[PDB]
Amino acid sequence: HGYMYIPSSRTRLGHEAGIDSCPECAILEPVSSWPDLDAAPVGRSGPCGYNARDSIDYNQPTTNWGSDAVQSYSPGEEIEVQWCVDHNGDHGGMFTYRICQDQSIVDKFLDPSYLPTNDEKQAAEDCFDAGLLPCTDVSGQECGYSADCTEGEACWRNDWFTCNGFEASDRPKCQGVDNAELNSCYTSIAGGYTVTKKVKLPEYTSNHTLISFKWNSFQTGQIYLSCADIAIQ
Ligand SMILES: OC[C@H]1O[C@H](O[C@H]2[C@H](O)[C@@H](O)[C@@H](O)O[C@@H]2CO)[C@H](O)[C@@H](O)[C@@H]1O
Ligand SMILES: *[C@@H]1O[C@H](CO)[C@@H](O)[C@H](O)[C@H]1NC(C)=O
Ligand SMILES: [Zn+2]
Ligand SMILES: [Zn+2]
Ligand SMILES: [Zn+2]
Ligand SMILES: [Zn+2]
Ligand SMILES: [Zn+2]
Ligand SMILES: [Zn+2]
Ligand SMILES: [Zn+2]
Ligand SMILES: [Zn+2]
Repeated sequence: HGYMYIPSSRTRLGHEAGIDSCPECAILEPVSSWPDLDAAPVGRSGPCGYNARDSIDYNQPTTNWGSDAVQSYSPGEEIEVQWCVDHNGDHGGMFTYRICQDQSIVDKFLDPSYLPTNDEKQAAEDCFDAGLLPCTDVSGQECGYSADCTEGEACWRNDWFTCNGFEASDRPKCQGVDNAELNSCYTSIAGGYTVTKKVKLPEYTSNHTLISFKWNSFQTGQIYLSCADIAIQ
């Protein structure tokens, strides 16, 4: 249970606008989430997420999200990205952020009068995967391998970020990355913890595009997706 927090995702805005009672609940399941992190179809979840709790499809703007960029950045800027994990749903695993560099694809997700089909969601997901923002593009950022993976498996990749080990004595799981205080970010079930990293934005301009967060579980078959509206100018 988690969602993207900084920049402010559509899911965060759905919470703050009073629409989404459980932002951390928007989940892609059942799926195979491990060890192949990208094979599972995204279905109705798409790159922005679908929350079954209040029947919210974040792939479509509404009055409450998706209308405009929440934040503006520069091409190639190294930026803070943060997600929020619920205390009762800290799965460990691996996560990443992606930007699709095909504006015409993205445009179908920016139209309050249009809901992308599942096929359009998948074509967009493939563009996002091509646009993954590697951990290793940020000088000095330590980009390790998961304690839940072995070399030779499709999870053995340090373009994705990893949470800390599930079984670690000290600072386990995703909460252990920042070791922040409880309620450092909002979740509805048991309160949230921040999970913070840096990414290098692409050398690409847009007045309105998306960054999509993806978090895959290792111990259960579950993926969490969110997306934030951004500008790169
Ligand atoms: O407090 C009002 C809120 O209650 C329920 O949502 C809870 C949910 O039951 C918990 O599992 C967790 O997600 O916190 C939620 C927010 O309090 C109702 O389902 C919801 O409709 C209502 O707004
Ligand atoms: C953003 O919109 C302004 C006004 O139309 C325009 O001048 C500029 O080129 C646009 N930027 C991009 C990256 O398309
Ligand atoms: Zn969960
Ligand atoms: Zn709040
Ligand atoms: Zn794959
Ligand atoms: Zn600029
Ligand atoms: Zn605890
Ligand atoms: Zn295009
Ligand atoms: Zn294995
Ligand atoms: Zn086990």
